[PDB]
Amino acid sequence: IDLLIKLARTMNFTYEVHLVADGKFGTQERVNNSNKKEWNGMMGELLSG
Amino acid sequence: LNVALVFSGPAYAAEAARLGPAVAAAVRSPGLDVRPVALVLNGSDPRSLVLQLCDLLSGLRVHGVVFEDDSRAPAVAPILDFLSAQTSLPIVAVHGGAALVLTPKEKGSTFLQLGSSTEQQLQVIFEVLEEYDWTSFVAVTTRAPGHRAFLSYIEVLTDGSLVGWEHRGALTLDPGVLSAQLRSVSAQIRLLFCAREEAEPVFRAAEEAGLTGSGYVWFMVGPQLAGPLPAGLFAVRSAGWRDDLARRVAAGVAVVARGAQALLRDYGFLPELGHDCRAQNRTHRGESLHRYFMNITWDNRDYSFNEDGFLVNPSLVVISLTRDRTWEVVGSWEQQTLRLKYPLTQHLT
Amino acid sequence: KIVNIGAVLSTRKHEQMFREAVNQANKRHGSWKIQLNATSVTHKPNAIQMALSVCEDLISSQVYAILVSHPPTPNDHFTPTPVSYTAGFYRIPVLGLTTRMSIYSDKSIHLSFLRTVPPYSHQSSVWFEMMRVYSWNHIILLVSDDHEGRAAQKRLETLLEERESKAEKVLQFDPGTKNVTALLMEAKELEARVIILSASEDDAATVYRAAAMLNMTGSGYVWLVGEREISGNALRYAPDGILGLQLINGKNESAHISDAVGVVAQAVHELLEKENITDPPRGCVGNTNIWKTGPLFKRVLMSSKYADGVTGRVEFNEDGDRKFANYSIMNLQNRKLVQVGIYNGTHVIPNDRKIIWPGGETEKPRGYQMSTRLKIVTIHQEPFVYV
Ligand SMILES: *[C@@H]1O[C@H](CO)[C@@H](O)[C@H](O)[C@H]1NC(C)=O
Ligand SMILES: *[C@@H]1O[C@H](CO)[C@@H](O)[C@H](O)[C@H]1NC(C)=O
Repeated sequence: IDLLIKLARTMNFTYEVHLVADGKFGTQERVNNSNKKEWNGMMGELLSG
Repeated sequence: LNVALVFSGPAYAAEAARLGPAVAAAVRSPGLDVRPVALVLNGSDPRSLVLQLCDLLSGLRVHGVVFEDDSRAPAVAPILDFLSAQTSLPIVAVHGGAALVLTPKEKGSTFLQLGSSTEQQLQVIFEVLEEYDWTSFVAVTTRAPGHRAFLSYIEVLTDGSLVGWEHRGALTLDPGVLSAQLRSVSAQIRLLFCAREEAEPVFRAAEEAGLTGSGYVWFMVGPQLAGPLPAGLFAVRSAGWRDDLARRVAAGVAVVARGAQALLRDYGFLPELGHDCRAQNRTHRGESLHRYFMNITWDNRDYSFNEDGFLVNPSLVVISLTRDRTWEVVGSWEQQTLRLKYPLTQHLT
Repeated sequence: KIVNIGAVLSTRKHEQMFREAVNQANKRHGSWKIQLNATSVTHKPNAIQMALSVCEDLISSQVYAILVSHPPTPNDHFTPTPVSYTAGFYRIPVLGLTTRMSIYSDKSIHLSFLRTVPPYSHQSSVWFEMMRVYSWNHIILLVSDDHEGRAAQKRLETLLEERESKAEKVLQFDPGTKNVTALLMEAKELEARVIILSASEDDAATVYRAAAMLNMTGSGYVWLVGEREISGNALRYAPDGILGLQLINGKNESAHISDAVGVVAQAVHELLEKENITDPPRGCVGNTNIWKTGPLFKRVLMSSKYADGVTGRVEFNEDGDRKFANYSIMNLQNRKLVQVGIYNGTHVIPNDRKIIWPGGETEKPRGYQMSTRLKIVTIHQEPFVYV
């Protein structure tokens, strides 16, 4: 977070943080659906929107 | 209820009347009365098909029609689907020519099918493949009418497991020299997806290449019903030939009868809008039977037809082929197990 | 000797020019064996004979092919359906005229089919070059959920993966639109300013009115609009800067009639083969046989040029693709629609008179907006991010 402040000042972007819904970094999983297009964790929300 | 049973082919002329009383005796459910009418179609000509069906649909006011056959003529299935669109009367087929796979379902139609989806049959193959432990294999498909490789991409989604599987894709074969391309084969386990009508020249091209003996096995799985070919052949049947096809007439009339029996007990009414072919020149009125078949239990088995309208868990059958041009069925298939017969110079122990 | 053809249309005046054309196109072939007859028939809107008249008269005449045209009746994928099943039942090739529907594009249901007019599905490529030639990026699309809708997307992404210029959002709505405002709310904060709408003509009226009080049809809003959603009630209540396509050969078939007769006349020259030339089955009374030389001459049908007629770019491709066609991009100015330019295999932008955009700005509104507000995710990891 101490790094994030330095970036925000240099470039003028504001922000609001919020932690991850479920505490997992992110991988690909599929048991009853398409093998790809299944990103959970941080890799999910960044891709979703 | 004025239920109708029809047949195509003069061979069913004698059994059309015989199955009449059998349907009444076999089907016995509370609150429902069965009134079958025996019919025989005059061949498979188009204009009689609409004339005979609609005139019976108008003169006799049939309430639901079930058709069955043993031929190899799937042409009339969409047409039967086509006329049923403007009447909202559900139609269910049993087996034979006009009962193969169909997709998609036409708008405003309830043409139920007693068939097996291509993906479901392919899934059964891999269960057989692991039992015999044939890890290295390649499938072969050709450019054939009414074919799409999209339904064959279920294999790419599968095969991700702790045992691992190998593939080489497939090589297309033109209808019209074929030995110059089919040589790109490495494993005896080969899966075929092509038209049955043009398969015979395809078999001849492969047979002259030495891919006929027990060293190289052949798979014949798909809408290629047959009940010069090599030895060691396997196919999927879904009890098409067995399971008393002379008795299924009582089975097919039963499931549709339960549809109105359940609808009446869920919504008491008599919505006979489709009493006449040309009662109203419009296609905006529907009696909404597509919302049914969520729970169909009979013969200690589930017959819940999906949106696609095929048996979700049918009694698929694996069959073999004796070298002496003899058809045979090996092993058996059930819900989720594969109880099968025969489970277990360069071949040394 | 004599070859019969199917010429079902919806106008008794059109069938007159067939007789003189066949009595003219015969001399083009040289009349080695050309004694062809028109043999036209008129269809009826009623649904009883549409399953009967298909083989009541046509197959009794020993026809080799049939021509079907869209009647001026306000219907789609309705009239060319009966011929699709009947012709395929006998494996008879069937070609459509002004058949502008996307469901006539799969060979599974219609084994044999053709058309000399491209359908609405293929105009998606024309959108790509326009946004490419205008240096547009970060685009979104609003599509209904139906047969066209699935066919709407699937063509679009294939042309974008080479450059990986993926659309920002592909949000879609149901065809049964009724007071949809939440969906349009989502496509507001994403900083696109460019939207591609490809719904039906009725659906445009709802969204146009729904977007009216949302004030999202002002400046900084470029819209890409297909042909079907310009006319009708879509003409009313539309934004000013609507850009919409067209097709010059559309709504007419007289030039198509000459091309249709000529191309099948060319088939006769390559009917002279040592292979069997067996005639199609005769009579609808009863048949269990099909005539197998159909696909034999099919491969040559798309291997033809047939210069002139319609702009002289007649090629054909699988399932009536109709590779070459002029579109003639047009535009809305105030209320009177105008023209900006034409198009072919590669776009042409003559800029006939001018171009306008919502708000009347005389400058291309660059569709983009820098997002000076963005979120950050984080996980609880002890030495780096406490909680
Ligand atoms: C960021 O914005 C402030 C005021 O809005 C401005 O003074 C500053 O120069 C901007 N940052 C840079 C790097 O110019
Ligand atoms: C129209 O066709 C020509 C000839 O192929 C080609 O240059 C382009 O597709 C179009 N013309 C222009 C100037 O873009």
